[PDB]
Amino acid sequence: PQITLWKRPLVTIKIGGQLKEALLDTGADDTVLEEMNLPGRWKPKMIGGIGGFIKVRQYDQILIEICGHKAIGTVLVGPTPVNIIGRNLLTQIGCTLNF
Amino acid sequence: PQITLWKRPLVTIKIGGQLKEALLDTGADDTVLEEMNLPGRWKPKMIGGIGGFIKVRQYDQILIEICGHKAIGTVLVGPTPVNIIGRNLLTQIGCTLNF
Ligand SMILES: CCOP(=O)(COc1ccc(C[C@H](NC(=O)O[C@H]2CO[C@H]3OCC[C@H]32)[C@H](O)CN(CC(C)C)S(=O)(=O)c2ccc3c(c2)OCO3)cc1)OCC
Repeated sequence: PQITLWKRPLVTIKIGGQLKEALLDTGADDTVLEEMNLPGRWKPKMIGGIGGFIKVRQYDQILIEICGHKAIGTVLVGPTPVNIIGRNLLTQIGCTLNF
Repeated sequence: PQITLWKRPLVTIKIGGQLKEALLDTGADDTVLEEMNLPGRWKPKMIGGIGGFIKVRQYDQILIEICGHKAIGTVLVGPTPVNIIGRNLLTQIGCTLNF
């Protein structure tokens, strides 16, 4: 679809068998999701933005459905204030910015 | 234009008469620029990101040209990791997300 930016670009996603709301975020290189107990191995990582860094768990090859579009890639899990869909998955659903 | 997301969506902006590089960021409500000298009155403000809150200088009704599209709105200056164009100005230049 076409999403305008008058309001925060929040969409429904499906991950690990669960439905969540998440932000379509062109400023995020990576996808960062709220604390969740996902199965499988993971690696520690730190990611930074305004205000400094947070500690996250990096899971690879995770399937996410974003408004009915499927994507597979790295997902970071940690104490983020909002679920963020970053460029690593936005490219997979063919998301572009248009002005 | 149509901007894909395999690379960071960096664009040239003009503000206070000077050219800078900035990231088009749909997950930012507000536009935040690194420390710079800007003419005009400003007020102290606080803004929160993934890592917590920072102190910024809020400049109101500032002229900013984003890839040759004019916007006039609020610009926050402070210790952001990178210059970010947020929805407050993305909406003025007519930006949407499409997939
Ligand atoms: C419940 C609300 O809590 P909150 O208010 C804060 O919530 C938040 C809302 C949105 C976001 C998304 C973030 N936007 C932002 O910082 O926007 C601010 C300017 O406009 C305002 O509007 C929103 C916040 C204000 C950017 O889009 C993306 N970021 C990178 C940018 C270059 C900075 S990233 O998230 O740092 C990040 C993500 C994935 C990565 C990574 C870094 O590195 C590699 O992978 C963060 C927090 O306070 C809590 C203390």
